[PDB]
Amino acid sequence: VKVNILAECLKDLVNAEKMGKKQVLLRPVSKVVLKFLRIMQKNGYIGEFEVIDDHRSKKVVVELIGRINKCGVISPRYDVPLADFEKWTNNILPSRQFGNVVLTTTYGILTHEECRKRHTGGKILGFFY
Amino acid sequence: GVGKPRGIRAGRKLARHRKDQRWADNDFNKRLLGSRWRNPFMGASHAKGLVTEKIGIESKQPNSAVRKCVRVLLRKNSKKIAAFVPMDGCLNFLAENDEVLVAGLGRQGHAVGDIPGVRFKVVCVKGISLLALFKGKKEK
Amino acid sequence: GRMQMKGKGKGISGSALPFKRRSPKWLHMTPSTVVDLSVKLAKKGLTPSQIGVILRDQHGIPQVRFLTGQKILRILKKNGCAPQLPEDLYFLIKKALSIRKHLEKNRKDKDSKYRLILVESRIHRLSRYYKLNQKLPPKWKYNAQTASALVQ
RNA sequence: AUGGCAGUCACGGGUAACGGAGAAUUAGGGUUCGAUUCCGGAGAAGGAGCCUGAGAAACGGCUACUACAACUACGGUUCGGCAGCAGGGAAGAAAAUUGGCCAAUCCUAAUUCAGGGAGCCAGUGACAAGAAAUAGCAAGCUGGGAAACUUACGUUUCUACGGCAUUGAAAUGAGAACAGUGUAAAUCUCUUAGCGAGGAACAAUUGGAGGGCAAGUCAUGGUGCCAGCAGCCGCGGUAAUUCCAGCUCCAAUAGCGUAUAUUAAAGUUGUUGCAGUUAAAAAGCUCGUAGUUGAACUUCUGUUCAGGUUCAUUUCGAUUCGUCGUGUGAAACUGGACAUACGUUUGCGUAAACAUUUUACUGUGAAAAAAUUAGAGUGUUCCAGGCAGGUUUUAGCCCGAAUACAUUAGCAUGGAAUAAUGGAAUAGGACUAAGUCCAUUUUAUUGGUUCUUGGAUUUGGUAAUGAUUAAUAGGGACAGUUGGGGGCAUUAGUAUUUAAUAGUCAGAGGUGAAAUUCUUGGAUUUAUUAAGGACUAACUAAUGCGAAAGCAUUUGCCAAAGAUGUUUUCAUUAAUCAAGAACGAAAGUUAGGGGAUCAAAGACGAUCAGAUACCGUCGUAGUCUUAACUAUAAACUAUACCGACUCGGGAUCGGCUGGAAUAAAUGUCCAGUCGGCACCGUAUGAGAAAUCAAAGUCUUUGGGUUCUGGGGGAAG
RNA sequence: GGAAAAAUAAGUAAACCCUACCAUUUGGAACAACAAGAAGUCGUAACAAGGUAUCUGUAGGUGAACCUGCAGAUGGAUCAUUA
Ligand SMILES: [Mg+2]
Ligand SMILES: [Mg+2]
Ligand SMILES: [Mg+2]
Ligand SMILES: [Mg+2]
Ligand SMILES: [Mg+2]
Ligand SMILES: [Mg+2]
Ligand SMILES: [Mg+2]
Ligand SMILES: [Mg+2]
Ligand SMILES: [Mg+2]
Ligand SMILES: [Mg+2]
Ligand SMILES: [Mg+2]
Ligand SMILES: [Mg+2]
Ligand SMILES: [Mg+2]
Ligand SMILES: [Mg+2]
Ligand SMILES: [Mg+2]
Ligand SMILES: [Mg+2]
Ligand SMILES: [Mg+2]
Ligand SMILES: [Mg+2]
Ligand SMILES: [Mg+2]
Ligand SMILES: [Mg+2]
Ligand SMILES: [Mg+2]
Ligand SMILES: [Mg+2]
Ligand SMILES: [Mg+2]
Ligand SMILES: [Mg+2]
Ligand SMILES: [Mg+2]
Ligand SMILES: [Mg+2]
Ligand SMILES: [Mg+2]
Ligand SMILES: [Mg+2]
Ligand SMILES: [Mg+2]
Ligand SMILES: [Mg+2]
Ligand SMILES: [Mg+2]
Ligand SMILES: [Mg+2]
Ligand SMILES: [Mg+2]
Ligand SMILES: [Mg+2]
Ligand SMILES: [Mg+2]
Repeated sequence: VKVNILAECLKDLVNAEKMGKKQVLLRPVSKVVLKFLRIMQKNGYIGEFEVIDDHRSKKVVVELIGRINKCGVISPRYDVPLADFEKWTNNILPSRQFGNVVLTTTYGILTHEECRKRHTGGKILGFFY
Repeated sequence: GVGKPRGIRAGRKLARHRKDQRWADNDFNKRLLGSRWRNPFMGASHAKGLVTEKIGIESKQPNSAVRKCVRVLLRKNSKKIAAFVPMDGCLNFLAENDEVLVAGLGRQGHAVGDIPGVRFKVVCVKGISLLALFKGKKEK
Repeated sequence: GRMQMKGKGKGISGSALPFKRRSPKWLHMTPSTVVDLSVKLAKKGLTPSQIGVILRDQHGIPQVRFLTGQKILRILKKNGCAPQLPEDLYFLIKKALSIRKHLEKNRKDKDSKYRLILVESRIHRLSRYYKLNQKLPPKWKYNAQTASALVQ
């Protein structure tokens, strides 16, 4: 039974980066998966990606180079007040020097950094480094 | 998988599950039901008692010697207790029916070394220390 | 995947809708004519599904909703011929009853007793749905004796 | 009247439980305590009951009882109630003086002046905390280092530093005192005269030298598995690195051992974060309610303006020990603006009203107890800490007593994501016009008409009238199949046992040998039949079906099932699962049947030292069957279920799709593919390994959900 | 008119009995273990094909381990023979 489409797509992704694969077919997909990809791409990890419209959910091909050391989802999507940021960046990320924890906020989906600059927080999605 | 719920409404099941499994941890168990209070010391650190018997106890294998001991009647409990008498010829500092101060052997309820099953040691005789007496600081 | 078969139930039976949503080019039937045929078939006491099959094999109508815009049941509803109890539940109860029938006579048949348990299980499980979604009267229950007189 | 509460744990137990403020530990998350300074609450030996008051169930008030304390001339009495202070007794392992004052702090009162075991002062005080002596500097003799020189040793220096049962005087507190400070007085401190240091004194201990664990490479003495050591491993039995001692050395050090509870160690309670094939651990198996968990779609986007905030630097500058200004572009914003585009309408960027379905969540803010804690300022001689201080401008002046934190729930307000929930599918739903009712503030008042307004209702008109896909999700329909799935009937087949009818004879059985057995009443043996219970051989396989247990003869009937095939239908209907249910080998139980084979018990033979065993001859219950119970197995892949994703290769069972050959088909072969059971290679994936294509995608630790384990025994 | 004793009715209700229980301790006739150790006794069940392969469920027997019946598991002493 499918729970958490972000989780499917993220794990399948990491797997293919790990196998040295040059691209990934990703199915099925959501807004959140595409915004997460738009985020990783904007941030330098994945490359160009293409969305495929089958009349239903969708498919997504992702050009990867190789950068991603890991990209995960956290489930459940916990509540992350601004106070708790320290915790999550220390627990999840490889080092202070890089890597992101992505969150949903009422201001939208953000690098935890974008959250300090937007001064908000509260819903954790996943991470990549 | 992991056989363990992850979900944000899962809180009580998680915490209850621990409140259960916690019982398999021994120190928790022994703590939680009074176990301490029922032991011959009644939870206490030391105890005073009377000496019923001076008794030799043959050591566990592979050691041979005669461990000098005493059976004491604890004044608080009126329980009978088998206690070891430390160092050398200290069994002599003891007379039958004295007041005696007794403590654990350091395993908290269990016997140490070659003395089988004996969980306690002698500390004071009448009022004085076995140490004080041994080194001959005071006299009985 | 297949419901209530744990361990190995899991496989894919076919249907795959083509990409073109527009009705096919070779098809000359007006949506109205289609609604006529489908209602004739309906009044003859057919199932929305059985109607679908008939239209597809015999009549060269691949997907009725891509022609009309209305799915088959909705058409039946508007045009007033309605299958009072949903075809869905209808068959499940027909079945549970055929099992009742065979089982009253062979009382030593254990597999069929277990199969019955499964089918009734599904029936209740469907009842809840059709009830919360207002497709079934709120006090409606499946019992042996109640459902046996229930149009099945 | 028949309700109220309960798996979202009621009700009831337990607490060596008064609740907080807080305390000990703490990478983070936690764990464990809070009798005890502050705030609540409760009680005055136990219960109850009162008086009087503004306030009391008071208890340093009364009445009674239960249990006690003090007097008694015995008849009576008590201003009899330590969980106030001090002090006794008792209990215990465990805790101080029957002291001095109202000077300070505050309280009470007819009150400036009186009272106060509140409080303060002193005593006891290795609870606990802070600072800190137990010796310092040289000489001379040296160890050593180092250079240089000297070719081999001598000399000269000592940014090394050491060492002296030797010499030298200086330095100073512990001690002890005149005085002065301080006090209600007394003590102590602080300041200080006269005094107070050369060696067993003005002398530190408590634990240790095998490992963990710092320290013996004592040819040390004693003891010889004794006495004893040892948290654990172990040491000791005549050469002890472990006992008893001596020397030396080590570790903490005015402290240091030991016992017990608790904290880290513990990823050995795991949310972060553990394990469950074989180390303890997946429930025999399905259904399923609570619970937990849930597929994708909706103002995407582009263009322009401004404000900062960042960035970069072949733009520069100014000055300076680095900021500032400025470029220019580049970002993510934030906010305007137009684009079918986060709203009307009104009064002066801000209010309201209207409209926007609710919330979780998140950002602010209000409300917030001090002491704590974090922390600014400040030299209590440092420091613990305190809340003070700093200055000759002195009938003064300067400056402080911050700030953060204050979790949950209430409150206020900003919010676009995410998550839940909503809205128009029997629609007068929405807007608008025109009617009908029911109310209706104002028009100083009641009455009719009206007006407004605000509800309901009828009908025309306007609008794009209103139903997202259709999950390689799930349910259902249907079509050709497939199966040792199930239930009824049927039906065969030899076989064992027995009988009949024929034959023939002396031995059959059984064993390692044998003996019990059977045999002339003719066994074993042979032929033909028949009876009666079981059982389905061979084909039979790393093949099939069933939820598991389990299921194998023919045919007929009855209901059921997967996979495949679908340009069929429904449209989230699903996953897992405490409750609660259906099954569930064998053995066993109850009531009837049946009884051929085997066959627990039993009877015997043999074997053996003994066999109450393995072997043999018998044989009951059982084995089979109806109705019922029973619920268990190494019920085993010792491997939970749903879902993704990660290698390669043939083959196999069931569908389907093409293609090819023939003797033209329910058969072959070939190539696809979906689903099964597996196998063979291989992993730069996993593991303690055996091994594992899952037992992989795990410290780079989180897809969903039940269950189980926490050293061994005791003990299922 | 005020008012003490004494009485009165209903209530608050301490204490003491009887019935039936719960909690925390505790006395106790009679039963009565378990773990550890080794130079006691009888035999040798298990480890090797432990000399009858073990082991699970069950049932019966029985100085003692154990033995036997039925169904099961290799954790087996077999990953394996149609002609
Ligand atoms: Mg422990
Ligand atoms: Mg200790
Ligand atoms: Mg030992
Ligand atoms: Mg000493
Ligand atoms: Mg599937
Ligand atoms: Mg507490
Ligand atoms: Mg108080
Ligand atoms: Mg209050
Ligand atoms: Mg007192
Ligand atoms: Mg006074
Ligand atoms: Mg004092
Ligand atoms: Mg101190
Ligand atoms: Mg003086
Ligand atoms: Mg001296
Ligand atoms: Mg010692
Ligand atoms: Mg020696
Ligand atoms: Mg020594
Ligand atoms: Mg085992
Ligand atoms: Mg969703
Ligand atoms: Mg607009
Ligand atoms: Mg026959
Ligand atoms: Mg027969
Ligand atoms: Mg077959
Ligand atoms: Mg019978
Ligand atoms: Mg013989
Ligand atoms: Mg026989
Ligand atoms: Mg073909
Ligand atoms: Mg592991
Ligand atoms: Mg490896
Ligand atoms: Mg393999
Ligand atoms: Mg994990
Ligand atoms: Mg009683
Ligand atoms: Mg024993
Ligand atoms: Mg023995
Ligand atoms: Mg038995």
